[PDB]
Amino acid sequence: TSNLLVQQVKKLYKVGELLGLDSETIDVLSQPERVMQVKIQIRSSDGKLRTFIGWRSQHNSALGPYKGGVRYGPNVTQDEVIALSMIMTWKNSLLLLPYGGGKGGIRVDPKKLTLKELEDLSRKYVQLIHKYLGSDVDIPAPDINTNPQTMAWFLDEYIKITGKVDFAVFTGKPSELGGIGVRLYSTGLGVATIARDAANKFIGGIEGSRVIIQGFGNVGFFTAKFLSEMGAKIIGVSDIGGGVINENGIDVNRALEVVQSTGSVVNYLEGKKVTNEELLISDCDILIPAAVENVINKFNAPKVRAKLIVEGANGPLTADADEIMKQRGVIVIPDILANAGGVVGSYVEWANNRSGGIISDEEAKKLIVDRMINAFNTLYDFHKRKFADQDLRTVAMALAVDRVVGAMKARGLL
Amino acid sequence: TSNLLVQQVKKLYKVGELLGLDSETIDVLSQPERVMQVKIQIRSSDGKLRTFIGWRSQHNSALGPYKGGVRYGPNVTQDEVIALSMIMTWKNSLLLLPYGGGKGGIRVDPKKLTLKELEDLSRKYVQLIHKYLGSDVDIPAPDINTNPQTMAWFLDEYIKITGKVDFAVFTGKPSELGGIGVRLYSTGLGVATIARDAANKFIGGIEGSRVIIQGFGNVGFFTAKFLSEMGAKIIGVSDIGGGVINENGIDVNRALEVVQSTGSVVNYLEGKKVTNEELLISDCDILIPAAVENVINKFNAPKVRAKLIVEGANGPLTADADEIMKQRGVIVIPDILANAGGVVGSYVEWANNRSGGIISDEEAKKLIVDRMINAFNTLYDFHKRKFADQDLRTVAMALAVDRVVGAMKARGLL
Amino acid sequence: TSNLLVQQVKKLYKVGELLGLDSETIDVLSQPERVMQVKIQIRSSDGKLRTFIGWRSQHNSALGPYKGGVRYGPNVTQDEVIALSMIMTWKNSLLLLPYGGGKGGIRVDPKKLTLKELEDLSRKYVQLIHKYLGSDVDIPAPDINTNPQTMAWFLDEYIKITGKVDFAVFTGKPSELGGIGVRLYSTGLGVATIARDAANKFIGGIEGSRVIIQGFGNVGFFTAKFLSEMGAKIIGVSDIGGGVINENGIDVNRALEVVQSTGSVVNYLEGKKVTNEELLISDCDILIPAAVENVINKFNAPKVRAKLIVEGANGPLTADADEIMKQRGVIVIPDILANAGGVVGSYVEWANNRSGGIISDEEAKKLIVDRMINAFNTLYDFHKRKFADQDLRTVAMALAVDRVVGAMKARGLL
Amino acid sequence: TSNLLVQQVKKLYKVGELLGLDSETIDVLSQPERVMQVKIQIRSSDGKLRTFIGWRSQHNSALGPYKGGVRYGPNVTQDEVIALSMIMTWKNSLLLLPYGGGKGGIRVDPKKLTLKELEDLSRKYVQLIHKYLGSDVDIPAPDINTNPQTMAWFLDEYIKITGKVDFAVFTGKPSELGGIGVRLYSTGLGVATIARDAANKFIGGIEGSRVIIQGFGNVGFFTAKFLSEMGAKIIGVSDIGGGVINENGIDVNRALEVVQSTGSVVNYLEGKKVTNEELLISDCDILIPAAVENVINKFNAPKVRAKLIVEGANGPLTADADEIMKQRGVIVIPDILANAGGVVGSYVEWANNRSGGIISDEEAKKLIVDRMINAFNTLYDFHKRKFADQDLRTVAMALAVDRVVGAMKARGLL
Ligand SMILES: NC(=O)c1ccc[n+]([C@@H]2O[C@H](COP(=O)([O-])OP(=O)(O)OC[C@H]3O[C@@H](n4cnc5c(N)ncnc54)[C@H](O)[C@@H]3O)[C@@H](O)[C@H]2O)c1
Ligand SMILES: NC(=O)c1ccc[n+]([C@@H]2O[C@H](COP(=O)([O-])OP(=O)(O)OC[C@H]3O[C@@H](n4cnc5c(N)ncnc54)[C@H](O)[C@@H]3O)[C@@H](O)[C@H]2O)c1
Ligand SMILES: NC(=O)c1ccc[n+]([C@@H]2O[C@H](COP(=O)([O-])OP(=O)(O)OC[C@H]3O[C@@H](n4cnc5c(N)ncnc54)[C@H](O)[C@@H]3O)[C@@H](O)[C@H]2O)c1
Ligand SMILES: NC(=O)c1ccc[n+]([C@@H]2O[C@H](COP(=O)([O-])OP(=O)(O)OC[C@H]3O[C@@H](n4cnc5c(N)ncnc54)[C@H](O)[C@@H]3O)[C@@H](O)[C@H]2O)c1
Ligand SMILES: O=C(O)CCC(=O)C(=O)O
Ligand SMILES: O=C(O)CCC(=O)C(=O)O
Ligand SMILES: O=C(O)CCC(=O)C(=O)O
Ligand SMILES: O=C(O)CCC(=O)C(=O)O
Repeated sequence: TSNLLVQQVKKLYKVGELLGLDSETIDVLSQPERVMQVKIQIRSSDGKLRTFIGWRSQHNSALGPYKGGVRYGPNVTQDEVIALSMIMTWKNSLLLLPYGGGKGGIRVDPKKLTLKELEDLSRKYVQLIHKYLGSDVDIPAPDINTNPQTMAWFLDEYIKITGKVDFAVFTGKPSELGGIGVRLYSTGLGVATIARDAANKFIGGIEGSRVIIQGFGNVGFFTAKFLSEMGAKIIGVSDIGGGVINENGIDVNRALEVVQSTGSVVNYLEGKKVTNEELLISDCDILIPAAVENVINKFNAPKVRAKLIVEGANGPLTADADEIMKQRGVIVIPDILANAGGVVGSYVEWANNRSGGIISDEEAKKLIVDRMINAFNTLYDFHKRKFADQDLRTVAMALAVDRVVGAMKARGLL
Repeated sequence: TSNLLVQQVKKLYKVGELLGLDSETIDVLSQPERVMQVKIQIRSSDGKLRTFIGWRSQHNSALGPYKGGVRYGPNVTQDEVIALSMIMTWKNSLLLLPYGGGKGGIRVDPKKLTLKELEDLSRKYVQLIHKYLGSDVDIPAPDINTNPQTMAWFLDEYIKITGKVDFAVFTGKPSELGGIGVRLYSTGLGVATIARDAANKFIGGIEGSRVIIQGFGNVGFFTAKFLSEMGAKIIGVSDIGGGVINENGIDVNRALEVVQSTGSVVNYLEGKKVTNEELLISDCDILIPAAVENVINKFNAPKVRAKLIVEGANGPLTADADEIMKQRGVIVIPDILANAGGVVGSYVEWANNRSGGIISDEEAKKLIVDRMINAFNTLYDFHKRKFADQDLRTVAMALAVDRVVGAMKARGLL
Repeated sequence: TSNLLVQQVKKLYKVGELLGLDSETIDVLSQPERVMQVKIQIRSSDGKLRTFIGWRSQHNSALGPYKGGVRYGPNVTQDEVIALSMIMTWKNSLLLLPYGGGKGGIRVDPKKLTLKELEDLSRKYVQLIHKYLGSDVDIPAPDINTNPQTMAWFLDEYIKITGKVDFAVFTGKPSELGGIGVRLYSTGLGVATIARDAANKFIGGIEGSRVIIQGFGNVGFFTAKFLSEMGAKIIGVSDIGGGVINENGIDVNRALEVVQSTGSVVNYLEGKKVTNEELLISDCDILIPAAVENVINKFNAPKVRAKLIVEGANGPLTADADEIMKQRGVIVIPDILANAGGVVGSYVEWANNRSGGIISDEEAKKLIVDRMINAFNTLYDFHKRKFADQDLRTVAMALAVDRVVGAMKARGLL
Repeated sequence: TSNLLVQQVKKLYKVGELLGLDSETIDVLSQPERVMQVKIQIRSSDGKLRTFIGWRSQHNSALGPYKGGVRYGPNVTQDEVIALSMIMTWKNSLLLLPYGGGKGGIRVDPKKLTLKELEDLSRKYVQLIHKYLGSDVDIPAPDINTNPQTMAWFLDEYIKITGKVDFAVFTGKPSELGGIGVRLYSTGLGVATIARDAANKFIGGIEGSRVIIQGFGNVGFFTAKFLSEMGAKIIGVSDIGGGVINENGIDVNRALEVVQSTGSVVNYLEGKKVTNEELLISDCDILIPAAVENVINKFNAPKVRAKLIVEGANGPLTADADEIMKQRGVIVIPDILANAGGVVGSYVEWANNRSGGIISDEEAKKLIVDRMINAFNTLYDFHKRKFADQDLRTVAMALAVDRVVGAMKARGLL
């Protein structure tokens, strides 16, 4: 139902071969433990009854309860949600979080629903799967087209159903409902932090580096903002409405005001308007896919001009694109490290909730950044000492998949 | 992963149109409420690890908890299980049972596993979905390649997990584990009873009728036994191994002894060995598909030679076949009526379990036969007055769908 | 700590060998699945704190939830409670009830506690084991020195803890708290029914038959009353205070008056006062142990003068006694049949609770009496064809054990 | 069935009398609240069915949920398991942990089972008691012949049954499954820390002190390793295969190599081979029982040559031995203090799980070591002022019991 699953299975096959895993073990890791599909009907403002389908994929729980966000979008499919859940397994393993991989999606265009409709949609999604949710079973969060407001609805419905004011069942919550202020921008803070560290290690430094970012929402906006503060030059931004290239630099806050008033960054007046396709293959130092998956494939990988790719989106490169970047000498900082700001921020939110709320937002910001940087340093050091002939995704996946396999063996599952 | 779902959805649109239901209502009905996919891995003693995928489709619960069996089979798919779960919703509604429709399947060749491997499989299937099973949630049962032994494993695992000796969570159980003796043969008793009644109504009676049955398992054997006892001549039986025709009559018990000692009824000595395709188009009075779906289609339907077809299997004739039978004046008694002796018997088992186990076996036999004759008579009489331009299948589905819709309306769901 | 467990295990290995069971299979059956020991402390009316030990033995659950009574007594031990739970398994199997074998007891002299102290004891007993009780887990009942009042306390504590008004968690309840009138006297009705039927089969009938009953409580009294009404002559009754013999017959209702006003039937004026030992070896036609276990043994079995022993008590004869009675031509009707009116009455009470209370007292009486006579008649006819070289106890045990083994095999447990 | 329970109850009445407790109060403390016995049957690799008995003793829960390990061994009995659970109560009280005393064991020779057989055993053990386990009910852990691998199986079974990924239900877990690195060696670190501190207080310090350790497993090895690093001379080690003495010192890492390659430290080439009996009475400065209970008794206590005994094992000295060591001027550091590094490490693991995993390995090490030294220093200073006429064990028990009694009084239980 989606090519992302084909890509994510192929990336797993490649690391499994490198680890010397048996074919059958790879098969177990390639398939999710449990997937739920659910029907949601809502009565719209116009009086019309509409039916939507959603999923929750629970890929792997060797290392703890399932963890991952929920996306709303008109092209969401079962296999997309499954694939996204597999990326969560690896990310959570890499960052040594006590979490397996989970993900959800509803096949809907949220831009065409009222707030009341979206609320009703959100509540019913939780209602239909809740026997397989819990703060120690499967903890959702935001993703494309969901946000702290979605999480407040999710939480309120869970409280309604279970009677338990369990803050820890959802992350990305508003800070007045048990969330943490840092989680709002923790993905982009992590992508910026990692991009800067990566640029210092690999391309001569971040200062004056020309950066193109695809997508301008929760990840893309904050990534732009923080990279701008760090002295990079943001020369390209885009969203679903298209992109803008300006070699003089984009005013990031102004661009957000353009989205707020017009609905797309493409309406930014000073710059060359471009297709998303053109934006990805335009000249830059660093390219940061921050929107959707499979945006760089066997067709455009040969035309990417960036020296350094940092993955803010989940699964923006196909398995072919991986091989092409390796052959071309383009350094790719993988999603499972680069974007882990999100889930590491959720971890702190979740642990704070379990602890009864005693972590400050300033401690939380430090905890997130430190884990991210420490993870990068571990990855770099394993790369240099054990897998110097492999790309960084391969090394990160080797660490991630090795840990999952060990835990499943200990538990008698393999 | 199957056309059986395409067929069921298409039938529902036609029936909804006939009932004057709007597109939006039909959309709700055509989508399952919840479907779970689960991964099962097993290590043989040979040492090899194998992975199997299974499903539980919970189609509709307007009228009660989900109810339906679980098939094992190497060609089982997600769409096949969803489709069979829709057939269960309608047959359950048609027979005025307090149940909605569900079904499960695992994609495995059970003939290639050891008994211990099958047990491990069956236990793990139940474990992986159990939070959405229960005696007032979803009550499984047998189907193809599963049986009382399978239900003993299901039950024992469920006891392990829940701590509760809730006999009612599964039907088709062994008598010594909360089952009822009549359930073993209730489907085939129902098929024979219905075939006799229809034969009396339409082709001059059951005595001396030449009957051909495809499949010789739980449905097919007992159908054959009861029709033998009722005066009919069984001239053809079959199974996955092929069939056997003898115009002088098959000895039904000897034939089972052939299955038992050789693995297939095709080894019966006294008759012509034939393929299944050939059995289905051989001369007879009554033809009873009792194996698998979609065995009679636009290609062999013109060649079938029977006066009366009684559907023991779920979904044995395609819509093209129904059309051709109508034109040819071949009577078809639909599965949702004819084979409902299984799920009615399961109702009696489940009710007996809930009431603490009091209902005697004889009264059980009576309750099943009465309900099924009454349903046929009701449907027969109804058809004279409304939907006279439609086949029996269409009328039966119309009543089944109408009842479901009425319950959803009452519950504020539509 | 009780010779009763040695008798039970020893009797079990003999039956296993006759059934041709592996030694390893018998090892499984000879050990309970779960046994709980609990501590109960009570602040007495004097002001003294006292500690009591109690147990719950859950022996086998192959055929259903554990079922059996709780006894209070100063000589109660862990192994007595285990042994009595094994007897429950075999009797529940024999009578084809959907129940396994359980038993409880507390090591206490209840005659030296106040009512409020006995309440506190009873409540604490249920509290400390409740996570392994339930109407589909383990359903307790009365036994020695417990009664419907005890059951009412047990129930009220279970409702307090769980918040569910689940009447089916205890049987022997008062009829205003979900009990049934017939359960008060169903044990004695069963014993009397069975004694008359055996008397008709083997000694020319009940009318004028001289009966001696040991024990005059729930089992003893009702046995006496019903045998009197059936036309037997009750020539001897006893309780823990001693016995009374009157060859002209005892007035049973008057004897109960004597017990209520003096505390022992030994104070019955018109008769010869005897020790319990003397009672058991006194001349009579029918002897009915209806007090405690192991009362007839290698020392007094040679001196018993009855034609027919009917076991009201659990385990009144030792294995040596069985051998002597066989050699002497004394017919013994084993406890697992003769006394099953209690647990069969419990079954009706439990099913009635589960059903919502449908079944009337008169239907209930009939169901119990019929199951008993049917069971005796089945056992009798069976015994002519199979195990004709063994006594009635042995053939009953053979059937009982065989059914359990079959259910365990079905469940993969053996 | 173990002399250990007699020692414990006897030691308890002495402490009670010193505390001025009523005999009736001591009766309550001397009896466990709940004890479960379970049956476990396993189909072995040969094809033979074997049955094993196991127990869970939940002794006291006044101060919190029950806490303590599970031991596998062919001499394990119900009363040994009860006695060890009492030791847990007193040590958890002494260390001011929010836990009561529990213990488990299974009567089995684990050295004669395959890994798969041990897995099956472990899983079934947890399954049969799970309704009285939970992270706030009863938290098990390792002991003799159990280890983090055992804990992983226990956990995976608990997740299977409950569907909750509750890491805090077991401690001693692998660090990838919610364990902590320091827990592997926290018992030995505690013993070594305490031995050094006592050596400094009482014998002029640890450097060059001659140490003899009985047992070379989780406690024994790490004790040896850490004392070596602290500058002690390890002159004697043993295991169930016998012992080795070398007055020049044993190479501790080499000895573990010998164990791994030969199965016993007795195969250590450079040293005099001795019986365990001989080891215990060999000349040394510090003697550390770190294997089993009751190894020093009235027969060998007169012949022990150490200045200082530090109890790594539970219950290694009998009451007679305590009296002799007191008369001889041999200082004994009791198990409830010396060995509490295990359960204090378990506490940190459990709190860390509840907190969401905040606490680092280095903070964890510090917390354990500090609580131990603080506890020893508190006990030392206390002992100068109160109970100065009693040994260290007696004063520790006095505090431990007094805290429990106070908590029970507060709860109305006493
Ligand atoms: N939110 C999180 O914490 C988080 C964490 C890790 C990774 N991610 C990944 O980051 C990516 C973006 O998530 P988000 O939270 O920023 O979502 P968002 O809904 O806040 O923003 C999505 C942005 O992408 C744009 N976009 C959508 N479809 C596009 C298309 N086809 N081409 C170009 N741009 C398009 C939108 O217009 C918008 O700017 C996704 O892959 C998501 O899985 C998100
Ligand atoms: N078991 C019930 O109570 C019940 C109730 C209603 C409907 N049904 C339906 O009846 C049919 C038979 O089920 P069953 O319970 O008797 O199954 P079963 O496993 O007991 O028997 C199946 C029989 O069909 C044969 N068969 C299998 N694949 C075949 C193929 N490709 N071609 C020909 N024969 C084949 C087998 O060899 C065997 O003889 C199925 O459609 C099932 O869903 C069963
Ligand atoms: N109550 C039931 O439903 C039921 C059912 C089946 C079997 N049983 C068995 O029947 C027997 C009696 O049970 P009950 O319910 O009548 O008990 P009960 O407490 O109602 O009466 C016990 C009677 O036995 C007497 N007794 C006690 N100890 C004695 C001794 N050592 N010697 C002589 N007499 C003694 C008492 O004085 C009293 O008369 C027990 O073995 C019990 O397990 C009871
Ligand atoms: N593991 C813990 O966290 C912990 C904590 C506190 C106390 N303890 C106690 O420490 C002792 C040892 O536990 P462990 O975890 O090290 O066990 P283990 O299974 O890791 O090692 C046991 C060691 O003792 C040896 N041994 C066994 N029986 C023996 C015998 N009869 N004579 C001599 N040596 C024998 C074995 O060969 C092995 O070297 C036990 O008393 C245990 O209850 C353990
Ligand atoms: O914060 C989370 O747990 C979910 C974020 C996410 O889904 C992601 O990392 O892509
Ligand atoms: O008896 C049942 O519940 C299952 C019956 C069924 O699945 C069927 O009718 O095909
Ligand atoms: O009625 C019951 O369940 C208990 C009866 C009993 O314990 C017994 O038969 O001895
Ligand atoms: O760490 C635990 O909980 C168990 C330790 C233990 O059993 C012991 O102290 O002997």
